[PDB]
Amino acid sequence: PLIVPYNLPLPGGVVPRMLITILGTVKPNANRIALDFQRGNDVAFHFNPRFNENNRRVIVCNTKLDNNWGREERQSVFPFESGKPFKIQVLVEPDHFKVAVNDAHLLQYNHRVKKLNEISKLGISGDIDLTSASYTMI
Ligand SMILES: COc1cccc(CO[C@H]2[C@@H](O)[C@@H](CO)O[C@@H](O[C@H]3[C@H](O)[C@@H](NC(=O)c4cccc(OC)c4)[C@H](NC(C)=O)O[C@@H]3CO)[C@@H]2O)c1
Repeated sequence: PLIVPYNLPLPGGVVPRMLITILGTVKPNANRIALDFQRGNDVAFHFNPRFNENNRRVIVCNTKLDNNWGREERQSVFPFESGKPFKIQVLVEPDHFKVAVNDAHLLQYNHRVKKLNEISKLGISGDIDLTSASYTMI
């Protein structure tokens, strides 16, 4: 019921206590998913599950500043499975984004972009059927 890629506006940016919830299902034979928290053309937080990087499943996280990718943060805990429904929750905390998948903590990503109130869009893309994308204050 949502079209991918999907853009979710984050009015006034993000702030600590904001909880973003994404519900969807991974397609069969998926190759990738991506969440991109944007500050204009900059990517404050890219969260990128990769289903076949050299026959390994990995989650890659990074920031893009002035069109340049920085230092990648990689996690080999990989909770996604092709064909299966998922829930991604991203909780903004003071020093990091905190990510849980299917109610299990996955990773944290330290704020590199510091102007949280300018991170005003979330792009959701990749090999998913997207069911809902929303936010609340915790
Ligand atoms: C595929 O469709 C897309 C649509 C829209 C946007 C994007 C963006 O993809 C980009 C984004 O995910 C970025 C995050 O760091 O990594 C880019 O890929 C990176 C490799 O991950 C990055 N790969 C690795 O470092 C690597 C590979 C295997 C194991 C390992 O362990 C440390 C590391 C590669 N680095 C080098 C030196 O080639 O440089 C590429 C270009 O910057 C993606 O092209 C892709």
